[PDB]
Amino acid sequence: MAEDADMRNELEEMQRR
Amino acid sequence: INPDWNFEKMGIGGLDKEFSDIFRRAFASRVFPPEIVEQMGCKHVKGILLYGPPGCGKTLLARQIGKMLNAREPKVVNGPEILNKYVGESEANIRKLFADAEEEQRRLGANSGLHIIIFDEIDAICKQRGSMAGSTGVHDTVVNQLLSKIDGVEQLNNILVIGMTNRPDLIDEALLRPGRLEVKMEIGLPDEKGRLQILHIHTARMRGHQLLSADVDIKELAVETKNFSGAELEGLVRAAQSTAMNRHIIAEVDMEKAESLQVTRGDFLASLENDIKPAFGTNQEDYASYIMNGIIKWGDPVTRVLDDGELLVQQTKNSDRTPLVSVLLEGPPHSGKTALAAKIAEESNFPFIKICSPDKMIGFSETAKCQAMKKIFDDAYKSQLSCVVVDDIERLLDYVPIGPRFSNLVLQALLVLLKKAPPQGRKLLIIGTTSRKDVLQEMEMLNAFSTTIHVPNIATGEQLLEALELLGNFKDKERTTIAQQVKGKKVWIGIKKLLMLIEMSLQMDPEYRVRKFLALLREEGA
Amino acid sequence: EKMGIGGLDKEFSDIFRRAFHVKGILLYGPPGCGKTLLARQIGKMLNAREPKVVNGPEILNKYVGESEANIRKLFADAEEEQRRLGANSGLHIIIFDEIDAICKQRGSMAGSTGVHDTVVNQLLSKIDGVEQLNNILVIGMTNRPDLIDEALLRPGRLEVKMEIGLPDEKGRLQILHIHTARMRGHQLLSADVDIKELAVETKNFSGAELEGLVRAAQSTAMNRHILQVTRGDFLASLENDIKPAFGTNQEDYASYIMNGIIKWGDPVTRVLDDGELLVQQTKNSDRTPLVSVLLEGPPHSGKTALAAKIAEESNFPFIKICSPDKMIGFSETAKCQAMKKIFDDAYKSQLSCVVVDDIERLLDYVPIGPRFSNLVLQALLVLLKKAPPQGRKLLIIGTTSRKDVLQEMEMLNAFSTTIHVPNIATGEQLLEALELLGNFKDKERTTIAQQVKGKKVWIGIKKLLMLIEMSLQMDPEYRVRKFLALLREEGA
Amino acid sequence: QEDYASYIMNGIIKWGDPVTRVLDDGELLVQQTKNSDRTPLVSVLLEGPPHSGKTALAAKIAEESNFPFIKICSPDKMIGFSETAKCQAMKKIFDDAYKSQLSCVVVDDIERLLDYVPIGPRFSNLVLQALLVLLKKAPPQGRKLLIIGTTSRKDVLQEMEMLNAFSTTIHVPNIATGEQLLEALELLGNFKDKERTTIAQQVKGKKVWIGIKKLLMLIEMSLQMDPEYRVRKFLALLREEGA
Ligand SMILES: Nc1ncnc2c1ncn2[C@@H]1O[C@H](COP(=O)(O)OP(=O)(O)OP(=O)(O)O)[C@@H](O)[C@H]1O
Ligand SMILES: Nc1ncnc2c1ncn2[C@@H]1O[C@H](COP(=O)(O)OP(=O)(O)OP(=O)(O)O)[C@@H](O)[C@H]1O
Ligand SMILES: Nc1ncnc2c1ncn2[C@@H]1O[C@H](COP(=O)(O)OP(=O)(O)OP(=O)(O)O)[C@@H](O)[C@H]1O
Ligand SMILES: Nc1ncnc2c1ncn2[C@@H]1O[C@H](COP(=O)(O)OP(=O)(O)OP(=O)(O)O)[C@@H](O)[C@H]1O
Ligand SMILES: Nc1ncnc2c1ncn2[C@@H]1O[C@H](COP(=O)(O)OP(=O)(O)O)[C@@H](O)[C@H]1O
Repeated sequence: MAEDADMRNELEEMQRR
Repeated sequence: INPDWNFEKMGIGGLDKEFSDIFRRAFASRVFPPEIVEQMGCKHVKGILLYGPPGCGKTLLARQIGKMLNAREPKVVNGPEILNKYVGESEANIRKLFADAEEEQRRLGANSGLHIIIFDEIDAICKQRGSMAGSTGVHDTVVNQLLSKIDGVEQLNNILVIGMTNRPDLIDEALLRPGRLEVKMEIGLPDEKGRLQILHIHTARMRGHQLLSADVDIKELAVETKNFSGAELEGLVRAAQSTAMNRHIIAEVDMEKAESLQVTRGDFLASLENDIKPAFGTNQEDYASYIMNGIIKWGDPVTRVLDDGELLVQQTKNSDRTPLVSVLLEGPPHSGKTALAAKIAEESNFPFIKICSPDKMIGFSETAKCQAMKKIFDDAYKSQLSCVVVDDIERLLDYVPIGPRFSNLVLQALLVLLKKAPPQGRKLLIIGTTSRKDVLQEMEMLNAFSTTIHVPNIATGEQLLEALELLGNFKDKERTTIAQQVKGKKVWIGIKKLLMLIEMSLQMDPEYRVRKFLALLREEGA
Repeated sequence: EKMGIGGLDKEFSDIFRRAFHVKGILLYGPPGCGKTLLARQIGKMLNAREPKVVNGPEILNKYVGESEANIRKLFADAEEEQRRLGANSGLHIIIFDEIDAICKQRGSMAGSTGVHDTVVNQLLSKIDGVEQLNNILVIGMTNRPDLIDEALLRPGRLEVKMEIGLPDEKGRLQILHIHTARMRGHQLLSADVDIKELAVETKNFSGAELEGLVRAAQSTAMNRHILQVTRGDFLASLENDIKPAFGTNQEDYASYIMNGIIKWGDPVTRVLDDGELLVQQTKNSDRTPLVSVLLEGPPHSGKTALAAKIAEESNFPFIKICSPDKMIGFSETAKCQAMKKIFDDAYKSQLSCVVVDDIERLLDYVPIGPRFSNLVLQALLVLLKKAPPQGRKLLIIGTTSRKDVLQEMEMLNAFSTTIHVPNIATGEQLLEALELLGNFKDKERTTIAQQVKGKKVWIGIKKLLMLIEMSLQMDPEYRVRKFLALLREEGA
Repeated sequence: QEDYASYIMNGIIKWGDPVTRVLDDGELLVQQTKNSDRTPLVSVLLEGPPHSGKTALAAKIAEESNFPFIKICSPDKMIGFSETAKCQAMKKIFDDAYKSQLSCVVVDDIERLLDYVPIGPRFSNLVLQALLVLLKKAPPQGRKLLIIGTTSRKDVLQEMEMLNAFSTTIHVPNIATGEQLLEALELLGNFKDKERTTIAQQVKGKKVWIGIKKLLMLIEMSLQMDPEYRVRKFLALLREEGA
């Protein structure tokens, strides 16, 4: 099982010209 | 160049030698003829850290050193605020943290600003390089940027960082070493002397005022207050002033009336009463649950046994060829073994004493029942000197007469911890209770215990009658009715069973108390 | 020439050798050992080239593309100097630190993190793509090689990998010579300084950690509390080493040996000479690759002290002591794990002596309802017999208080040339040992002497040494009577 | 196909009749396998007292056959493993062996593998039954695999009903007679005839029972300062086993 694998992700695009 | 010239050792008491270490590590290389410092060729230190347990004023050092040094005010880091979602920003906040410093390094480099940063709660920001703490995303690894800025290719001799933790070992191996974090030292639970000094600092302003702290006797308060420290210690008076003035503030209506009375004194007995409300980190206050009616001295045996107790105490206190000493006190059931093992501690007056017992753990498997014991004895080793009690060996290592049954890992851990002395210079006392000793003989622990005591139980009426004059609840008429019958009987029974039977027998009837007392006493004995 | 490093000629020559145009130089090992001073020296010693200070994960930007833009801008050599000057030979160098945050196995690791957060592909592909840009050189310093070594290496680009970081038990002298050069040239350092004397306590105390004490020895002399100048004494060094700094020390022993070894009779000399003979048997003989002995005694005579004495008497590279003192609670499987760990350490070392103390409480023996740890027993028993690979040699010495159980379980046969430790033989030995210790004096000795010959005595010295203390505490009048009372209580 | 000097580091000696007596039948049984149509597999014991050197004898038998595929199943590589992974490894070894054309496999220190202790007999029956099935498990194909067991004591195996599953057995007696003892010592070349005369008078008259792996150890233990007087040490050491 290995339950509670809750994870979070980050913005790395920051689309801008 | 030099600090603000107004420090004069303000803010702290109880930590003197560690702040001296701070002088001679941090400020020495700064405060000296700098020509001769060029003659030295030693770069200045950066990277203090403070890994004290909660309380004990680590933060206040981290504030007062900044108050001392004359430079731009230190850029606080109130825990993690560098972290942000957009990757690169978490890593790059630190360059902004160091930019002015390296600017002053490059431009106007010789005599410098000597900027400082506090960098509190490293336990959040730093970890074991991302391997530990689950799967910590690479956002977590800002330690790499920090490392490279503090001791990487480009070097800084103009700034110092400070650290503050409650759990240092969680930090990676890398930072703690010299060049990155030069000095590491705990802030310990202070001794009685330092506790007096700190309490004196908090009370000093009021004592200076004419109308406050009458009859407070801070030295008495110090010897009373055993393990209170730091924040707990000053929170005591932060509650005592309040208890002193609740008398005045309420007179329960809309308006609150204390205006006429500003003569407030903050009396002693308020602080003494106040001691009851705070609870310290170590749950040692509840002695009563073990000793609910204390020890009544009946005959010579208790005297002799406690004399052996103080003998043994002063033995370990004085000698170095026995840094450890180990003894059970054997008795039959219901003979006050636990209590009479607590009283020797109360006589011993050691700093660190703890009672390990199944009463603390009721339904823990043998493994956790071992690791708890391991924690306890590790803390005792961590102290200079201590007294550990193991109550009901028979229960800690489980024991049942039907078949040979017990938990052997408990026993192995306990026996090993008996033979294992503490480190050099430390000392220890360990003492145990059991209602059963033939078992311990069978399983070869009575060897490991250095010596023994056989605590008796009440054997004859010339003991019982004096024990019964003690403990009240009786008078001479019942006593005379008893004395003839008891003298022939020469009863053998234990005190706990006595103290129970007496209460139940007496509950029934004002007249018929003895007719029940002796009637049930016929059962036990003969 | 080697200046500022002072650590080792070995790697300073070996990295350059069979390298020098190479691309991909990588440097790892434990933290320290001047991996930065490598750059700070060689960049200057080479032809006056840009150091190119780079701060590792600084390349990461929130915007797309700027991350790769930085590292393609950074090189500035393949663009022009590949052709310019008619050189076809560059000197530019790029140095990166803490590369682990920059690199991962294939991008999906430690959270399956996104494509623009994890692009190693750019640098994986530059060298092994359009061409091998061989006009420059990269230096990668990783203090944690396990994370990136497994999945970031291709041979020819990154075949180069060299472990670094030995203490250099004589080269640390040369190291600290630099940072003491100015204190020696300037009339600061002491006359009583023996530099080898202060450094030989630094077996595992690494040269990187070996400048904090020097700053502290300068500073304790500087120390003025709440004039005299240039007092750089030697007093500071030993206090600095014992208290402010200890690191990667990983060395704990010689606390089982306590109060020393006292020759209270011929048996002690006998057993020690036998152990000496046996260690010589190990050392000077083939076809005896491992030796295994058990010394039985009754309890409280003392056997772990004897085993540690036999260890410390003989110079070895590898000695380790297995006790439950460290691994209480560690269950039947973790115990054998630790045991095979230290025996593999021995099998790596070229010549070693391991000790096991108190197997009777290591393998969890209890007399009633007899039970023990079958698995650790059966592992230990095969370890006694498992020879190392070849040419290296091993000793395994064991203590216990009970060998009847071992004979019953056939451990005894597997042991080789077992021996017997005695209790205190008689009161003659007892009282001469008392006078050897010096806890008693001749008058009370003579007083004890009255009741010696009438009764023979079988007692262990550990018990004797505990037993004397309570009587010593007791007043001088009731001292000897209590002592003799306990002695007639136990051992009659 | 390792070199297997780790299991034979000193060497193999025919100290007397019994060595040729055993390995004759060993190679005989090998040829029997190689020309067996009925029985694809066989299983032998090299039983004897514990210091007989039976392990080394098994290895010599294997390398004299020179099969393509031969491997060990031993605790020295299977250490600290719980019973289910011990069984898994000693099973996958045979699963790798079945596919080769023909082979011998050897299992050494069956008892230490089986986790046998005599205080109150206990062990892992799991590996036991895993082994009792693998003794008799014929490969699916005609290919032949033989088995070499290296037990230390036999009564317990026949107490667990194991020999009846094994095809056959060998008794490997250790050094029995002082003249054969003396001949092995002469082969090993430690002492000269000068000392050997004293050895001849002292132990030649009375037969002695000693294991050879204990012998070659204790001669090295008495080797130190051998010229003046270590023969008496050797003699007193030998006296307590053999008498
Ligand atoms: N001289 C002193 N010694 C010890 N403690 C003091 C002293 N003077 C004041 N204090 C108290 O110490 C507290 C500081 O808390 P401290 O930082 O020691 O706790 P902490 O658990 O280390 O906090 P954190 O771990 O979150 O940084 C103050 O709230 C203050 O009341
Ligand atoms: N020396 C003593 N004299 C008189 N009373 C005693 C003495 N010691 C303890 N007591 C009384 O005994 C009570 C505590 O009993 P205790 O918990 O020691 O029993 P116990 O040791 O748990 O019994 P058992 O070991 O049979 O389980 C206390 O309330 C106390 O008043
Ligand atoms: N050469 C010696 N002769 C006699 N006693 C010694 C010698 N060397 C050390 N000792 C004593 O032996 C004691 C410790 O012995 P050791 O710890 O090896 O056995 P032990 O663990 O006490 O035995 P057990 O495991 O049966 O309790 C020390 O207190 C020390 O005084
Ligand atoms: N005739 C012989 N045949 C094979 N080996 C011999 C002979 N004579 C001496 N030896 C030696 O005996 C050693 C092998 O011993 P072996 O491994 O059989 O003991 P063991 O059976 O493992 O003991 P235990 O069963 O108690 O583990 C080898 O080192 C080898 O040189
Ligand atoms: N001979 C030496 N060996 C190891 N470290 C040294 C030596 N000489 C100086 N140093 C110190 O080493 C530090 C650089 O070490 P570095 O290689 O960066 O360690 P890490 O690899 O742990 O970051 C410098 O701050 C310097 O004080």
